[PDB]
Amino acid sequence: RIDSVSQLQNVAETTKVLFDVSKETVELESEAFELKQKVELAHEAKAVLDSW
Amino acid sequence: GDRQTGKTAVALDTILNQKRWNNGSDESKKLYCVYVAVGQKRSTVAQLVQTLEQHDAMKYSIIVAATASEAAPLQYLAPFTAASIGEWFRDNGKHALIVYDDLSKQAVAYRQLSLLLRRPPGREAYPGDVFYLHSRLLERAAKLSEKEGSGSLTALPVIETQGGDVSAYIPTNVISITDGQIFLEAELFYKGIRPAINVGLSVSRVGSAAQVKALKQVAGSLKLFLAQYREVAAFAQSDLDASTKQTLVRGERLTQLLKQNQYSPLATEEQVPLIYAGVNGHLDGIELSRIGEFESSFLSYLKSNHNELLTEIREKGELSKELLASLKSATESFVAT
Amino acid sequence: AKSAANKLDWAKVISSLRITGSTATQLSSFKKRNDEARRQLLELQSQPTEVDFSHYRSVLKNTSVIDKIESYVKQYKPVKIDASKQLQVIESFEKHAMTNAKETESLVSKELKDLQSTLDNIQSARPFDELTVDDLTKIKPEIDAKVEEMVKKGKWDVPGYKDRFGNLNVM
Amino acid sequence: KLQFALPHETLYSEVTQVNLPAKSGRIGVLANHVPTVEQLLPGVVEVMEGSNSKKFFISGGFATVQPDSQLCVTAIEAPLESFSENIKNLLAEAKKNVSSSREAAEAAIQVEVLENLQSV
Amino acid sequence: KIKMQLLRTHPNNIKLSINGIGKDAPTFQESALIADKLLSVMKAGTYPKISIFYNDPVSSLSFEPSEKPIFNAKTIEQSPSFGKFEIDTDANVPRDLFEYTLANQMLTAMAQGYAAEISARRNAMDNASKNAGDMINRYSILYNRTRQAVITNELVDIITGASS
Repeated sequence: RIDSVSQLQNVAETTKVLFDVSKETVELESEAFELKQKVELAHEAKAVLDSW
Repeated sequence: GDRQTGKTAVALDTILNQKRWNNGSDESKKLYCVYVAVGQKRSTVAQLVQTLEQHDAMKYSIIVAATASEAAPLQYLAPFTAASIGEWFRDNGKHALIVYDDLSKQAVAYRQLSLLLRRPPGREAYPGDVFYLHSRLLERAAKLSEKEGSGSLTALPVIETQGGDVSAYIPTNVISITDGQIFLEAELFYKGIRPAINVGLSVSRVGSAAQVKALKQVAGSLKLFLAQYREVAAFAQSDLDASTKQTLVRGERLTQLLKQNQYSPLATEEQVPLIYAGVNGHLDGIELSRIGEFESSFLSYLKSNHNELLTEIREKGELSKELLASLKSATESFVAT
Repeated sequence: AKSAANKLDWAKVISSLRITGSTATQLSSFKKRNDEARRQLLELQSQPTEVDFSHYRSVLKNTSVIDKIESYVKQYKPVKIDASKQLQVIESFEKHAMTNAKETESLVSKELKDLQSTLDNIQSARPFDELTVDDLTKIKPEIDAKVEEMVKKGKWDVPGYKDRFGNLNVM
Repeated sequence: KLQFALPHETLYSEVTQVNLPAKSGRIGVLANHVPTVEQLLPGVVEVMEGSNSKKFFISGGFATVQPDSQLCVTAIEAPLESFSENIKNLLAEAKKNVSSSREAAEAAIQVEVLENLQSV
Repeated sequence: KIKMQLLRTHPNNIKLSINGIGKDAPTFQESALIADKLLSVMKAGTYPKISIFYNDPVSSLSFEPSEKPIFNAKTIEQSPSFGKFEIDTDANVPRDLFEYTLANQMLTAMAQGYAAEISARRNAMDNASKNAGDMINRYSILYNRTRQAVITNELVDIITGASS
């Protein structure tokens, strides 16, 4: 039983760290969508330009 | 290997990986590739041209074109003419790769010419000094002494096999002249293994002074494992020992791993990890369908976790104890998920 | 960089080995990895910022439409506004999470020291032979309750007595 | 010692007490028992090796305590309990089939076997 | 198959024969029924001895044909130690034991034989494949010689033509 408990002690704090980190990364990844629109616009521009 | 089994495709893949090296400022890594289209229809070369434009490989490419309709004297002199261009790069100390495709039809053109000059036929109704011709061409691919400049010309002639008959006069001659052969195995091609090669019938006698040191370490094992997979193949074609079955799994995962849909080249720093995993048989657990998925995922994992490791592997060029240490940990973690 | 995130992630995967209630928790982690790799391949894929109207307008004889799209890119320089907006929702999650975390942590810390104490109590007190049956009744009136009901029932065999205190009987 | 064996599986090739049903009724064998041959009647068998008890249903056979105290039990196939009501119903069908005369005798053995099984 | 070989040597001696067994691996149902027919049809208890022949699979690379004698009820009767295998008059053990060991011995014999047979089949068919390989190679050399000869006559033809 002591063995089981000791796992839980260390877990309880450390899990809270990953919880925060994971959602934080996702938030940054949102901003990457604005990046995507810059990327997109350029790709399209080169294509139209190529046709000319 | 066998006729148009994407013979040109195997060659073209090298050129595409060479686009990466070419970008590199080291001018020995600037291999100015030359494809020598000998008796190839303008449509076929059109496909090649567009593929080259698509992978932006046009900007070091040279395509000496002797097309299917074009005269047999032009076809005859076409690799020779091409070779002189190659000498210019080589002599300038640069490196370059010339791919003669296909000397078998080059042979036919010389035959046509010789017969038209009433110059006698010889064995397999090919001229006897066809040997002399081929040897002349192939002696222009050479790694020049440093007094004569570091540079070189590298060549990879493509020979089209009439049902895998390497006994044929033009194949026998070339095999002796060249050092190495790659013998693409058509059964494997038909059995949908692309690239299709039997490495029982591929050899290189330019060895590990042409192999990356890192890649050498993790591929002595690879050669041996696949050899066993082949030999112990027939022990599966029967209810037989667990030991054979262990070999077979390890072999099957490896066999699956060396597949690769054509026109996707790979960086050596990503060749090495995939081979490391397979060598360590950590893909044995990974079911065949998930093998494909694993590769790219492992690579992306390596980039997220430590693209420093990839870069480090690249720059050291040798897998240090520290790199194998970090790698063993990393492979396990990815494999676990 | 990403490696800080990932070091906790795989650590949590091997901790999840020790405790598994996960259903879609790993799928959420998988998702966070997915988008992290997606932005990275996005950001590595990233096109040139603007039209190379240095070379390719001076290539073109059909000018002033390279200048049109040059000006259109610079017009559309707002390519899309902020996608940082989470600062309420990230906190909502963090509060609930923190609550759960602290509650659990405090409970298990209590239990750990309690277990140390429990181990010590069995170790420093334990009768080996002598022990009055009255001391057991004193430790459990459950004893007398069971005895009185069993006598009332007319079961003078106790279930399980036989199966670990084998019969000694004349028969 | 027991040497319960079948041309199918080797069951219990010391097995302290074995209780057997023989044409001599029921016979029990314990440690050193006198060396006999007994034709085993189709049976519900208990095999005990120490205190643990395992419950064979046995197709009849031969039993032979050998003088080296090896109880060679030879039977075609044999615990029975995992196999176990539709077999009793189809056995009633076989009993009605005993109207049809060797076939009657076969069906009768089937009825005997159901009764023997049904007891456990 | 064994029917055919013996049937040639003595056909009168074949009195009862059994077919439709070989397909399956040995099974009690078969042994029991064959035994039952052997008792009823041939009244084999009155035959001075029984002998059964089978193939003892000496090694999984060999088979030595072997035989053993099925002890009849008279043998059981007249065996001296049988009182140290005490049994009553009632439920006469020879009359059950004969029949019981008729099947048990036969089934075991059958198992040994079939095990040798399938083992031999693997071995033989492997050796057949090897023998076939040798023949492949022998006809290959002939093919190559013949192919070469065609070339020679063709070359002569070209030269003969060119000379004119």
